[PDB]
Amino acid sequence: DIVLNPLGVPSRMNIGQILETHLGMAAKGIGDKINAMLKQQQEVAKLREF
Amino acid sequence: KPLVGTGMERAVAVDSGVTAVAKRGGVVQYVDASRIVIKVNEDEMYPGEAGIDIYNLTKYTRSNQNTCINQMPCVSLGEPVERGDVLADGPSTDLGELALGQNMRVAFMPWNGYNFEDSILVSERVVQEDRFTTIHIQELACVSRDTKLGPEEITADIPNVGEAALSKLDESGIVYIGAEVTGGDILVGKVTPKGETQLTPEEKLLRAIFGEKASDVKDSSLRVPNGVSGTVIDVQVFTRDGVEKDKRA
Amino acid sequence: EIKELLKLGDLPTSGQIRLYDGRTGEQFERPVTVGYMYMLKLNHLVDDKM
Amino acid sequence: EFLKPRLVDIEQVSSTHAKVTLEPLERGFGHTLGNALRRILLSSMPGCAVTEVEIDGVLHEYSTKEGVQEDILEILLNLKGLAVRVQGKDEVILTLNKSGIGPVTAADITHDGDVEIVKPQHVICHLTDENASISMRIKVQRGRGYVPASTRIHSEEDERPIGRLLVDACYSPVERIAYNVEAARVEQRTDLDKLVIEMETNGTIDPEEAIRRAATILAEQLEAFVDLRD
Amino acid sequence: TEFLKPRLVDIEQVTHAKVTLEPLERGFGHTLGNALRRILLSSMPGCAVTEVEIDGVLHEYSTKEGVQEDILEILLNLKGLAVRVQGKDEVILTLNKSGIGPVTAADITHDGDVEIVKPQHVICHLTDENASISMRIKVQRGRGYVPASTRIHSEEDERPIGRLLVDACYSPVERIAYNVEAARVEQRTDLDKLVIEMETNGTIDPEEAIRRAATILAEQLEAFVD
Amino acid sequence: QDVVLGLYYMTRDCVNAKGEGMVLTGPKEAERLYRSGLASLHARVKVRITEYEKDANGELVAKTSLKDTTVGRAILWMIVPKGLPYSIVNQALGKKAISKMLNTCYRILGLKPTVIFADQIMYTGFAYAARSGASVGIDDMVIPEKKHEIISEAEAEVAEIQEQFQSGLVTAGERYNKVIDIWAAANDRVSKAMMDNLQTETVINRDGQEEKQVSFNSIYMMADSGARGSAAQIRQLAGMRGLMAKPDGSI
Repeated sequence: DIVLNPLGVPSRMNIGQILETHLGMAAKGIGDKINAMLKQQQEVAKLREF
Repeated sequence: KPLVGTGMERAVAVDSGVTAVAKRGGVVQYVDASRIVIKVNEDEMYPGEAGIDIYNLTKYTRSNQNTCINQMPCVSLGEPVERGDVLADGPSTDLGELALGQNMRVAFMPWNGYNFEDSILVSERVVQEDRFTTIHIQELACVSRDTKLGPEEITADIPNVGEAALSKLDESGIVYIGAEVTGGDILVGKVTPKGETQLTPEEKLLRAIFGEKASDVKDSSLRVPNGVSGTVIDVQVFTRDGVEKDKRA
Repeated sequence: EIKELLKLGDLPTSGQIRLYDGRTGEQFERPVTVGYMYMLKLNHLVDDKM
Repeated sequence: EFLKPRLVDIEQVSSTHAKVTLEPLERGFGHTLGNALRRILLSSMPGCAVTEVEIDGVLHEYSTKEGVQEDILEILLNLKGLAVRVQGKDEVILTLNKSGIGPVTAADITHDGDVEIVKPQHVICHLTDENASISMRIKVQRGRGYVPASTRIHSEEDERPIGRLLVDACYSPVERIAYNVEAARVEQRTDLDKLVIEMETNGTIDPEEAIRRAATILAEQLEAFVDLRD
Repeated sequence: TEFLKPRLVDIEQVTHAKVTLEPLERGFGHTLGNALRRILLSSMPGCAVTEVEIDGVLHEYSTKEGVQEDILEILLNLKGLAVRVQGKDEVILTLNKSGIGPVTAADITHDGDVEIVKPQHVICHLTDENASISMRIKVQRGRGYVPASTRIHSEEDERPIGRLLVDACYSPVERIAYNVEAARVEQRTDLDKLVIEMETNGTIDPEEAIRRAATILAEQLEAFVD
Repeated sequence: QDVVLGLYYMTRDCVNAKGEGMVLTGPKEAERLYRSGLASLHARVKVRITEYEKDANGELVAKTSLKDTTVGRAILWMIVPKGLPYSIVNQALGKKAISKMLNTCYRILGLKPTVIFADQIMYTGFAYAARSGASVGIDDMVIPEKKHEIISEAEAEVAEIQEQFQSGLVTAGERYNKVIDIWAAANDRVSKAMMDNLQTETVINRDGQEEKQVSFNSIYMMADSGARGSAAQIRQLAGMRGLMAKPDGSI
């Protein structure tokens, strides 16, 4: 949904964005691992295990 | 919400007064988009003649930059509220957290030069879903001074204007409430007295040829500034004490 | 502590996927980064500047 | 001396999923038909979606009905994601009346034969007062692409009421479309591919009807090359 | 539901034509530019030489005596030979030449199954006193493009050491590159305007090439459309 | 800035890519050969290219030969106007080279072609840098493995000059300056221990053994092409981050 430019990180040394862009991806790999686990209505036993 | 926060957000959407923080724990008793009624609990109830509490919200109202600041309920009927809990969001808060903007799937790569400098590309699934669409609330004021040539009026009759423009405003002169106006429409019909014509010689034949009745009153109404369009959500009228209130007033 | 969160989500640990082009259909070699940055929208709107 | 593909099984995994496969593809035509279909399905499928709502006692979007627990600015942002498939006509005018305490799901719209709601478990608003009452008259249309309310105003033609709340309409029954050519196998041919278009609609349009209306949007457009005008 | 078809389909000339086309629907500027471009480059029936029999030499890093260029260059002078054949599907020419001077391509035999379209396309420059050049060039029809590297690797037509193999380009095209750029229909600015730019190796005129490639494409869509 | 990284990616060469050693027949076959998907954009190849050379009173002449190049440089040769020589697009083509490749087109061919040759660059850098995916991640910046020992030795070697001020073996002014120039030793054995790990980073194989090359590290390519920032800033994303100055102007 956006296409940023990678020639902004070498000169300006904000390596925050390139780390917030990964940890912001692990935290949305869960949201698709739960949204499926909850869409077949597995149980309130599998959710509490994940 | 910030998908990657820093934990120091609940202390910024509570310390500022934007949130409608609950003042005594209890049980919600009536939710509504403009009112919350918190049935107080037992022990946190005053000694004599206590009853219940009630919080009002503040629907669409204009801040200092012309953005809107409106609150919303975030609780249903039956929630046990508590001291310091939250009942209403504000402008950019969610469930108490402080969400300043939206978070969207980003990728780092050069794409055909449409992000040459620091600039940004944007998919069209971010315009359809309407996640970056904000609301702005302007305001316009039409004062009718007391000239030394006779006073102005707020009459809804205006010299040489066709009904394509006098469609929205009712007979009292002010516009309606909810009429979607655009650039150039009229919002308040106002005419000012003008004499001292002294019209040119060439045009003074142009009048006698057709009979154009000269103007006793000049048109100085309030028309919407160019390049803008939005429903007229509210109208207020102030009057000097000593002049009658027309029907719309 | 990040990479151990991606591996729980089945995502690739390095944080870089292979994107396919949108118009042609071929695949960008040397995979690209894809994450979830949190984008504000400052109020230097355009139709108040022109 | 060429081969031409034929439709094959349609593994309807779920209501909004699908997997249609195109069995006998000649070599080299894998990515040529795929990406020339993914760019058609995602762009130009005719769908139907709400066009303008109208509530009983409210004048503009930023109001707030008494009894409901949402501003009207969120009752429109919940209708816009309503999926409905009219069969006979081109446009409809739905209705919705309800009274009592309890969430107003989409399943309470008045029933008609042609109009056929797809997600009846939807939520629209809430009611939270015994003497509350909501009564709107939704509209529905057919089209394609996306037409925001601001640009559907140039064809207003004197929209006389001040009770009409205009919604933006994004008619499209497709959400994401993958596809992955893989090693098909006819009885004796060294290299034959298989296309597997893992579609995903919003429960509106049939899968096999999409592809038969995304091919003829191509096969009708290539005429201008088959006969070069000069 | 009811789409837009192009008018004002202008075409140019230079065997090198720069077609144009407009106004296509928005986003249709590319799914047409790339469906075609992947056909003229990938699969299109055509004829092209594939192997050569140098009458004396058995290895490419060897050298023919009397010939100016070396066989790593002559094959470069044969990989671009423009041949069309109406009747046959496996024709093997013969070039046994003598003399001295630039040996053009018109000195080949003239069999009723072939018809060159560039006779003066030179193949070799002969020195003096030699006049000894003879070769059996093999041309067999096919589709697309197939290098000689990925054939001997799977060597199946077992040839003794010295049956030279060449890179075969079967397609009648030599370059094609579309280019989209915005246009308008006097009230809409979300339109397109395709611009194709095509070349060919003589054996097919350019605009004729696009015609019989929007046909191969609209055949694969036969079992779908109504 | 962006185009200059497009061209640097288009005109490098790997060591063993798809279709190495084959022999093409001009710029036109060398392009479609890569579009179709057989050969790689930088794979060593042998093409035949005719260059022109204005040597009489303003007239061009042809010269057909067998240049030894990549597939990338050939595709870029179809853009250069007539009068220029092929030793202009045959280098690695960083940013100091493009800056002159326009200059030698001004001095020779005047300003009718150079204004229309300074655009086929922009339409080619922007294209071949978008279908190359020049991303950047959090493991493109390779920390050197010997950063610890280089930091712990000078961590101990300076703990034993502070002692030499305990027992008065040295005055302070020859304590201060003798502690500065020992860190400058360690500050420079980290850059020299990092850049030697980015430059020759990759090691790929021929058909036989393994032989090393220049790297393909997306945070090195944006430094070596001069597209954005150089080793005075790569030294802070991987190496040690200098020594700072307090408000006086003192270290």
